[PDB]
Amino acid sequence: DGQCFLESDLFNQGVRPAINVGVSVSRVGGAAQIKAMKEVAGSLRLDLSQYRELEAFAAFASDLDAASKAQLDRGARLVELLKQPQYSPLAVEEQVVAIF
Amino acid sequence: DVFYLHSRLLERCAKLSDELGGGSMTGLPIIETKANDISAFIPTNVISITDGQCFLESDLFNQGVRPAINVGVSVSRVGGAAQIKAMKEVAGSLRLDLSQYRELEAFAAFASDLDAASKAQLDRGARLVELLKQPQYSPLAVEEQVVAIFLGTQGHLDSVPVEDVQRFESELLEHVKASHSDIFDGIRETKKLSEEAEEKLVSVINEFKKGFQASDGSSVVV
Amino acid sequence: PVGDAFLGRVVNPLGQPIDGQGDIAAETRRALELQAPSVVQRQSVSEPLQTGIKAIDAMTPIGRGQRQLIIGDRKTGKTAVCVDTILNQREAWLTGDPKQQVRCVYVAIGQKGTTIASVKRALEEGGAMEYTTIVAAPASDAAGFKWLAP
Amino acid sequence: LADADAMHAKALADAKAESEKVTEEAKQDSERIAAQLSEQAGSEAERIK
Amino acid sequence: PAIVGDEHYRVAQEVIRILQRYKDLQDIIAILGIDELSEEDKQLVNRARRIERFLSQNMMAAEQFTGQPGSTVPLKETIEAFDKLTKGEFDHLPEQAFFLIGGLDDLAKKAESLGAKL
Amino acid sequence: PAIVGDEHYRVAQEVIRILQRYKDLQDIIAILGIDELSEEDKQLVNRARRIERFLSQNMMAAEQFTGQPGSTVPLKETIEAFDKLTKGEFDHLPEQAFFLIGGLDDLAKKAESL
Amino acid sequence: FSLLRDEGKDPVLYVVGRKALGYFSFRQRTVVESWTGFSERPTYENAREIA
Amino acid sequence: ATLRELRGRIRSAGSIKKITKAQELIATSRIAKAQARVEAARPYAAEITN
Amino acid sequence: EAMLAKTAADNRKSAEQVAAAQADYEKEMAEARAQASALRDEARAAGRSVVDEKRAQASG
Ligand SMILES: Nc1ncnc2c1ncn2[C@@H]1O[C@H](COP(=O)(O)OP(=O)(O)OP(=O)(O)O)[C@@H](O)[C@H]1O
Ligand SMILES: [Mg+2]
Repeated sequence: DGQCFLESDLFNQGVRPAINVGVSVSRVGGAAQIKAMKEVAGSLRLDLSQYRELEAFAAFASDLDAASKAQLDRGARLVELLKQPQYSPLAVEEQVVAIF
Repeated sequence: DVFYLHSRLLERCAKLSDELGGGSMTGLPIIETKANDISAFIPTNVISITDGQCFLESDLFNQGVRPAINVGVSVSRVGGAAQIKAMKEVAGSLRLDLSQYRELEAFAAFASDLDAASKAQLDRGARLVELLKQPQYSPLAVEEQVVAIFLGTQGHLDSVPVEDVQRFESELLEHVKASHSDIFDGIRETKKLSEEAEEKLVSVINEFKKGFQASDGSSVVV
Repeated sequence: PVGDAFLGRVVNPLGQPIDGQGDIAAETRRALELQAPSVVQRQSVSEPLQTGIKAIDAMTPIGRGQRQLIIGDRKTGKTAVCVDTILNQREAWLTGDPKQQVRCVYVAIGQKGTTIASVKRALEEGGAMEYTTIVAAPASDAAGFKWLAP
Repeated sequence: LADADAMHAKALADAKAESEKVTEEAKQDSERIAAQLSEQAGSEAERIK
Repeated sequence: PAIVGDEHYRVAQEVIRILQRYKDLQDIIAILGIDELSEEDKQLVNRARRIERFLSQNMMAAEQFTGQPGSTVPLKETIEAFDKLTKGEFDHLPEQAFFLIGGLDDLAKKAESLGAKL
Repeated sequence: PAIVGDEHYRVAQEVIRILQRYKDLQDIIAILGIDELSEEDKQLVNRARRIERFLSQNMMAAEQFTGQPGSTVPLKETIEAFDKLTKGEFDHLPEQAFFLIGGLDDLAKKAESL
Repeated sequence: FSLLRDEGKDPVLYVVGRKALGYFSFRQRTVVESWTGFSERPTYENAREIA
Repeated sequence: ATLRELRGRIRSAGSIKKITKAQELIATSRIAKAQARVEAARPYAAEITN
Repeated sequence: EAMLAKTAADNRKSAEQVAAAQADYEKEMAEARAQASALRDEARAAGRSVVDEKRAQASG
């Protein structure tokens, strides 16, 4: 019912857990989340997929429109937020606040 | 014996000698490639067996080139022996022109930098590629094909915008068929384009150009 | 069975009609594995076979007695080219001269029945059924029929 | 100035005449196309019947 | 054209052509960047990105995965919207405005929410 | 050189080098135009054109198409002729003079014909 | 810059073109003025303004 | 799927090669133009120097 | 002085009228050609409608 794809390239970049957001999916979706988490993380996966697409696309763009730059900034911050060390669990409420 | 299967099937398509009545059977086998892998076993066998290949490609089809035949790699070993004299004359320069156009396509946006010859070749190739496009379920008679290729290869489409070429051709072919069918009749009966027929066709083309309208409101005369 | 009565009919690899139009009067019978014309029983291919497609007729012309492969990925327009050739043969048919008339045989191997029906409708719309025979071995037919249809 | 005005008027009249001729040709071509397409439709009606 | 009509067929073919050209140019954009493309190719790339985003849609069955209610677009509206897109009439809107929406009204509302006017 | 001789190898290598440089300059000729090239480039283009047209020959099998018969150039004659050509000793002659001929005698005969 | 600093001076920086602008932006060196958009084909007016 | 990605990379490299070759030829022409402009500018520099 | 000014103005007017003759000629001919093309296109469309309607009637 879905898979968490882990990549060594992402792992070496500091993305821990090295979950490939684009091709990782849960087939249950919001039904497996509490209401608060579903509210604060409704479109996080799609947002990060679009962010990775834009980051690849705008790798060598000399000048970027304001919207694209804002999207890149938001995606970079979200990627940093999702990073988590091993043996450092977060309670569901703490995760909700962080994603908020 | 799969190669034997196909080869024994396809060698029955033959042009019989006059002693046997002169009959003939022409084979048009179809092969479906996967991911355009003409190196697969059965495509390789059938390619080795046949006298020529028409390679159709998905990228060409999506580009609007329909029929999506890749003229660069498509071949016919019989060649001009299977053409009438008029088609041989008009279609002589098509291959080299299209090859040069494919070479020059990289410089589409640098036409100003290109010398006169290169820009002329680019424009001619674009017009010829537009000319070879054809709608489905609409085959053309040999005389109409000769006249269209004559338009393409004699520079009569040089003044026509690329986006209009197709339409132009069609309308022109209509106009002749309604007022100067003697050109088509001459081509069909003699299988060659006579000098008088050629000059009459040129005059008809010029008058029609006087009458034709580009989609962008420009003029196609001269 | 073989004969002029097969023009305009859809038959299975055994020659049995499957179009529901009744029996086919067979002129004679031909074994499927008769040898091809020998090397000294032929002559050079010289008569054009006009497909009506400018690209083919100008770049890769096809002569009568030639074997021209139509090769490409799916949905690239191969059946369209072949059907266009068959339709183009209609003026030659109407000429009435056997030296110009071209009789068409469309062999469908592994296609779904509705696709064969669509091809037949396309041929009828252009009046090509008058001089065209269809040998059909749809996907539901046994592997032997698909093997023997050509 | 007088000769230029006279030549301009002559050109205007010639333009009138040539426009009339070309629109006449357009009328003939339009009627011919209508008749030919009607004939084609009738022939296809015969084929359908 | 015979079944769906000339307009639908033409719009679909134009969309396919633009997307095919964009697919061809993707590698060049990745390596050398968009700034090395011809002006017409830059225009086509922007149009293609907007078109590919607009082909996406919020589905009724997808809510469980996104929380966004689905939408339905009539065929006439789809044809008109993609005709407008293929002509560059929405080139001034950000591409994000075209992502996971319905018709042109949804496009206008999302563009307004993103700081642009349709 | 151990097989065909040193002179043969030297002449062949010179011909190959000239033809390769001409092939390299072909793209510039085609797009930027011939005049865009330097003077040495033009000299080498002329010499390479003459060399490449001289590699053509009137074949025996071609006699069935054109009435002219075929030619057989002895190896020494070919070596010396192409050595002279690479040195630019025939660069002034017209290009057509190097089409479908045999050795140097045929070259001179066709040169006088033009 | 190293030579000038060894000569007891301070460099006041002006830039023509965008690549140098990006380089010095990364280095955080201040650029008093920058002119861009004519490096490929400069006219006398640009040189006059710079001078 | 190694072969598929290899073919995709071959296509990408071919496109990059075509673009780079075109840019190289355009740069040759632009060098010609720039040298012509330098030559055109020379005489005024000489006269003003004198 | 008025005669000199009028001579200059009349030379300019003669030049501009010799130009405007051709300009109006081209404009009117473009209009007539556009009318002809529109007539031909609408005739073709009407014939297409005729054939399609006859197809539907024959099918019925
Ligand atoms: N010349 C053409 N112009 C426009 N559309 C065409 C043309 N030829 C074919 N098509 C369309 O392309 C699509 C594929 O055509 P076709 O079925 O003949 O291809 P194919 O390669 O035989 O397909 P398949 O894999 O289904 O056997 C169909 O929609 C057909 O209408
Ligand atoms: Mg098919």
